[PDB]
Amino acid sequence: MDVLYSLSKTLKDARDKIVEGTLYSNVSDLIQQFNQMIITMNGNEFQTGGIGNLPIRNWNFDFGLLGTTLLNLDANYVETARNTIDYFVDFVDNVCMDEMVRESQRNGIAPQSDSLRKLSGIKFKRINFDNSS
Amino acid sequence: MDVLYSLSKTLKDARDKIVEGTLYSNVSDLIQQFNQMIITMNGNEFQTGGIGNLPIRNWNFDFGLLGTTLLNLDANYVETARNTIDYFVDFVDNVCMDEMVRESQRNGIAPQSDSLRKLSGIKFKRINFDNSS
Amino acid sequence: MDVLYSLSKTLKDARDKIVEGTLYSNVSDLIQQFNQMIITMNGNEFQTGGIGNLPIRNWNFDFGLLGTTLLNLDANYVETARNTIDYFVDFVDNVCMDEMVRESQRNGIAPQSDSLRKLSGIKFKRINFDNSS
Amino acid sequence: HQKEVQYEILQKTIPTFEPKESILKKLEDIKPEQVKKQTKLFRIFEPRQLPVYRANGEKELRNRWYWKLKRDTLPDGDYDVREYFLNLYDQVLTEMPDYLLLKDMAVENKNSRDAGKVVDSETAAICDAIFQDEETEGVVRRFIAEMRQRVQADRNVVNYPSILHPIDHAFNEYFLQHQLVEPLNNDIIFNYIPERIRNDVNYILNMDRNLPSTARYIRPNLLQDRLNLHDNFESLWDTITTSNYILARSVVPDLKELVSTEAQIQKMSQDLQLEALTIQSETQFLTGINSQAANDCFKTLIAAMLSQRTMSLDFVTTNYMSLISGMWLLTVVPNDMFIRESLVACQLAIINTIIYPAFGMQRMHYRNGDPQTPFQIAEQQIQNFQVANWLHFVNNNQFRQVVIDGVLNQVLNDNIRNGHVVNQLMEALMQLSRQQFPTMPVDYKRSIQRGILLLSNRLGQLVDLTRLLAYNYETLMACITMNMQHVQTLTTEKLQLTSVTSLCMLIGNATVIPSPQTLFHYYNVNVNFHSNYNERINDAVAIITAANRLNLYQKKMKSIVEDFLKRLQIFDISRVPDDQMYRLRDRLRLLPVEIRRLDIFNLILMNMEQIERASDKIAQGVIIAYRDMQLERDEMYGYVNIARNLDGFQQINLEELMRTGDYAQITNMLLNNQPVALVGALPFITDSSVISLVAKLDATVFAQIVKLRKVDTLKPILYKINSDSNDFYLVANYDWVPTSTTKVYKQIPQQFDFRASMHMLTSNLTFTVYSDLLAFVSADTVEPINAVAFDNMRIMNEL
Repeated sequence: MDVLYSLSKTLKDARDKIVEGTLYSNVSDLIQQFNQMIITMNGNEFQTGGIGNLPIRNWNFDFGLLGTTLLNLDANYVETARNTIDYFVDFVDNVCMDEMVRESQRNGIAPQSDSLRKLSGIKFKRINFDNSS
Repeated sequence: MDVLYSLSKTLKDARDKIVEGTLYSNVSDLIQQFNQMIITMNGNEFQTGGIGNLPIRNWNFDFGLLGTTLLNLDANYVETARNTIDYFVDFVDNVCMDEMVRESQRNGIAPQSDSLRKLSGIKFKRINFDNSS
Repeated sequence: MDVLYSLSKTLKDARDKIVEGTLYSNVSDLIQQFNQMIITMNGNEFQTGGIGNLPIRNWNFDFGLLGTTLLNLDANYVETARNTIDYFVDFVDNVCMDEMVRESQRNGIAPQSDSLRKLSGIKFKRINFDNSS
Repeated sequence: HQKEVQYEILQKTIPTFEPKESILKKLEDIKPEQVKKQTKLFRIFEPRQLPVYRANGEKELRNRWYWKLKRDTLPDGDYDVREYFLNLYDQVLTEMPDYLLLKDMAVENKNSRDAGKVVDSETAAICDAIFQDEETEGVVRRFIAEMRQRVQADRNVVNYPSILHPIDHAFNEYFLQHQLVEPLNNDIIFNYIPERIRNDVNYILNMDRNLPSTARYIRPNLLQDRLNLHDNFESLWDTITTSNYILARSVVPDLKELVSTEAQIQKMSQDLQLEALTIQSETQFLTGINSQAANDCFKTLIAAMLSQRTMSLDFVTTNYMSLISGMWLLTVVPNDMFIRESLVACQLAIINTIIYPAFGMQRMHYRNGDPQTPFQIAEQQIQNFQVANWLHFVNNNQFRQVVIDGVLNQVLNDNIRNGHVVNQLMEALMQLSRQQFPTMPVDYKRSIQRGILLLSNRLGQLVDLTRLLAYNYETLMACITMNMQHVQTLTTEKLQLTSVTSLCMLIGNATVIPSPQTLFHYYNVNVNFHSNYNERINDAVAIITAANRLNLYQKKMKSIVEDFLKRLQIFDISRVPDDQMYRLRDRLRLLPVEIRRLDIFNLILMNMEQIERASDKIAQGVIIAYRDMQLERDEMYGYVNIARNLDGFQQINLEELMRTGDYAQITNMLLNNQPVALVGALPFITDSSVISLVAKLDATVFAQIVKLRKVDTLKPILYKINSDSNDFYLVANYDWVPTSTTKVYKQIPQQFDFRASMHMLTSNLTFTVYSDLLAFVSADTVEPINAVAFDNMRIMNEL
């Protein structure tokens, strides 16, 4: 749950802060967090949605890191970041929908979807950052 | 609209974070963004219109940058920052008021006031940063 | 008030951001602010009063600084931070409760409790940071 | 010959200095980060008196103070200017002080009426010049006469008046506000000692020194590896492990009171009865069994485990004594410390020469690449409990990973630390001494069993040796500051099993533990190497980030990475593979810049434009406007064809024009007399001749651009017409407006303002900075006879 929230929060920050012309100092920490997320998720396969009419979606992560060399963000940087952010946002939305439609009498607090169960592993704990909501 | 929001957010962050005694590490990125805004706005003349009873107002920008070399902010730093922040806040408020009182039929989503149209130019794209609202 | 608010905001940020596995770059400024708060509050004795049925409480601050030599926060770091955060949160809650139950006709805007009057001294102004509420 | 050629091919890709031992010196010459002290305030500007002119162009009777670069050495061309500013960034970083004590720079204020002092002597010169100036305000003069320093010795604070340009003040204030010195006390030094050595009862640590409140020190930057050189840097990691191995060898203690080599050799010869056998190698059997070999084995094992450098096993299969000793070696040393091929070979030799023949089992047909080692198969296929249990331990005795004080450590099984598992080994091989060896010839069987008993009967000595080795490993590992990453290295340390036999058969009961001074020296060397590693990473990252943010696209990060590797002191850069160099460049690019260097870079970046426009030998551009424009009236020139801005003209970037080589647009505009503004750092000619202006020579300096397709020789004319001109009468005695068709985009110097330049610089009155913290620790050790292990029992109990 905390890893899923951290993914969503990083993506929201990327959408709000990775904009053309912005100083890199405004995103530098965000870029570090985003690259950490990319490294953590790269090489992992996920599957979401096999209940009701929710479609079976397969997710593969093979993305390059964002640059750290610019003084102000330009169009190329924003386009690359936007493509990666779009894929990640779709993945996060699908995982959230998969988890929202499931329930358990015994351990309902625990994750129910396989994607969130995988995200609860230690290898994804690095993705965790600010939990302010 | 993005540049106007970025001006407003930079000024709001300056008001909230530039407080006496605070560590400069708490405002370093904010001060960088503020200096970027000052550099981008310096040397530009703006006019907020005389539509209705709203007075015609002229705006000039010849401000110096804020210091970046203190461990903690002091009273002199806060006063120097406030002198610039008041002028910038007044300019942003007047631009917002000028834009709020205008409407168009052909393209109502595009900027209407000449100040915002000028701010939509490429040279001001540097001011743009976090768009979270 | 600004110092008390800054303590509360620093503690909230510590609760939200200091999480296991997070990049140290995500907390560097927060860790610096937290350590500055520890240094400023260390060696100071506070008393939250016995007005009404509110119990008298004595607060002593002898806390070690949070480390700054990690790449990702681990369990040790989170536990060490959380003990101090719990103590500081209890202190701040008691100070707020002491202040809330007090009033005066002359200077009701001024601090009424001994703890908040002590926190209004210059030697605590270093704690002050972002005032965004 | 062929083997040498292939090994040379492999070694040419490893940046390890060929005389391995020499590396030790290069490791021990790394000193702590040199402590830099500021001797004078950092300045880029100075006040200078310049003549001024009236609106009519006549020189005034008074000079005015203006801020001018002390060293005006800016080059032409925007890219060259940015390179100059990168060089300035490097200069500031190198000369950045680690602490400041303003009292050292304080000097007597001549005009002070209350014994005033100022920092620095340049401030004194400026103050005297302003005091003697007739145009100075009376209030400023009185303030100079009255302004005072404040020295609070009780608080250890000093405040001095200073005259500084705002940029100079920014730099000096950053230096004062961000000093690297921390308060030093006995608690800090005590916590500086490794935590496991402070808890070791074999070492007595005392603090027989008093540290004043004025004691200072600079914390080493012991940040763990941000480059992850253990991952995907085979050659660099090979070099790192080799250097660590050499250092560990240097610090491993020497064995004392070993068993007499003559007596043990005679005993082994009598038991093995080699001469009575038909072994083709009769003399070679006991060769290499000596005290020197035992010491070499001890050092090699502990150093390899400390440095996590892979080991290879070199043995002669016919020498079953070497295999019997290798059984102990595999019992005590984790199996992952050896290259897989060597471990497989040794285990298969042990299986097919001793163990399986002992139990009458068919010799193992082991297949290379099998996920199971020969011992793992033997554990399942052997039914005897003693041998099977020993095999199980040997199979599962890999290093365990644990983080102590933030450092990853490879730690041993507790049964190795207390030496108890040797008993099991003894058990197992005692069984091997009772086995029939069904089809083996009886004399060879007797020799093998008697060698097995030679190792068995030294149970107490081997338990003592295992405990000693484990204790030494733990004590020296307490002094390691970088994560002990276990990686199979390209090259290995070759370990002779004859040296293992020497160590097993010659170890006595003389406990030898690292000296407290040896531990402190090892820890100091490790700390120095780690701190230098981190500091050079920071320097490389800062320079790379500055070059990228300064848009220095022709800069080669390869040179930066080479300098970084060279400053690491342990790499022969000529043998670094290119792919690893580029991977290092990428990983360095991905890191964030350190706070101090980044703040300095931000200061330089924000002050770049002001510093550049202060130069007297480069202009910011030239506007070619083929209309006649009046010469502006400026206090610094008289009449001057100066442009305050480029508004109203198409801008052509001269750097882009130079880089592309496409002069079509510029040529078309110059041919057709199209107004334009050429933008870029340009040298200019200062022309004071009115006749030159009348001749319109400023409009004749652009045809060479079209002719040569170059912009490096463009030198626009800047007219400076005032009463000092030899032909100024033409301006004065005629009714006309001096005009020109070109203007030079340049700025005017900033006037000196006393109020804006007078600051109070604050620092401490005095403190002493210390480097060797461990020199404050009086470290003694118990008698080796009384040295105990982690379990509170003596390391060697056979006595």
